[PDB]
Amino acid sequence: DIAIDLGTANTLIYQKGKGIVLNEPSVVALRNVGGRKVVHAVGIEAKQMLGRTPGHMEAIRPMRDGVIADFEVAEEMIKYFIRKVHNPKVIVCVPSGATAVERRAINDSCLNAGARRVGLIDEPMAAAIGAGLPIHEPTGSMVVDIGGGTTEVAVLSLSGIVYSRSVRVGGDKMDEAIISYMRRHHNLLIGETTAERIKKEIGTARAPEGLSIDVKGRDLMQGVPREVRISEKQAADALAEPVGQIVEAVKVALEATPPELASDIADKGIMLTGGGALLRGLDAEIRDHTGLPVTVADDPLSCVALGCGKVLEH
Ligand SMILES: Nc1ncnc2c1ncn2[C@@H]1O[C@H](COP(=O)(O)OP(=O)(O)NP(=O)(O)O)[C@@H](O)[C@H]1O
Ligand SMILES: [Mg+2]
Repeated sequence: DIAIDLGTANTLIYQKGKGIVLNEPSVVALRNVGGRKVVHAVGIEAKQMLGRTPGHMEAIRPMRDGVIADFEVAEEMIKYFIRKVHNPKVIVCVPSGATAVERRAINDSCLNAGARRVGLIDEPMAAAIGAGLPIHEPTGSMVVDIGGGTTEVAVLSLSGIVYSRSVRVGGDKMDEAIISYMRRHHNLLIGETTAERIKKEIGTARAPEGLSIDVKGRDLMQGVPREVRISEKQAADALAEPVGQIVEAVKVALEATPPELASDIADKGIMLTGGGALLRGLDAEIRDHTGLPVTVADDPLSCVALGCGKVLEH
């Protein structure tokens, strides 16, 4: 009786008639204890451990690039979360491009985690539903859902997918571009938590030098902590490659769209969902390159889960 948005960054569970009852980082901490590995923390508590664990301890993200990588740890993650909210029927989101291998792994791990039955829903369909798009109508709707692992672009109509594609670019690749930028341009080593803070605070899809923030890491030359100031322009330059990928995926989708649906999209524009939809200026950038209106869904982190939930209610 539940819907699971199983994401690289965040897992949400919608329960029938209750709405979203769990919203937690997709993180599992394991603790070494006599050669054996026990689950130590899952969720919010484990996320705060990333880049900060002592020797006996490991913080893991078992979902990468939109799909299950480490199946044993993902199963423990799903079990933990399903237990926390309580045999149910489950529907789970999956990237539209997920291969047959990747889909069977979600299915098996949910079955292994407790599910009686499992249905898979394509992420951009869920995202569109949850962002309030009229996906059941004979009209073209286009959604772009930018997560931590993948960016999903789709055109939907009549309760189905007209076009869809998953590209392996999103928030994680953005963080990695920022880490690489700090190393190459400032000879400073920063971690994933600092990179994500940069991205959220001054990260943007188009150069303005603009605002700035101070971050800390390890100075590579001196081997001591050092504080560096980074500007919106530098963050813009670091993010230019992944942002350009997302934009090209949108253009590719538009070229594949049947002309009457293209006509519909010209009116309605494009809807952005997912945590990556909050990247400053991403809406304007897509607008510039396509000619179309671009709207950011309200609370885009939760569109997929609300979409899966509405399916549960019908
Ligand atoms: N304000 C922000 N600006 C830029 N990026 C953001 C912002 N807020 C969150 N993010 C990113 O959004 C991502 C999380 O979004 P989310 O939609 O939950 O992805 P997901 O479902 O967990 N991953 P996926 O499996 O690829 O769909 C992370 O990479 C965040 O860093
Ligand atoms: Mg997602």
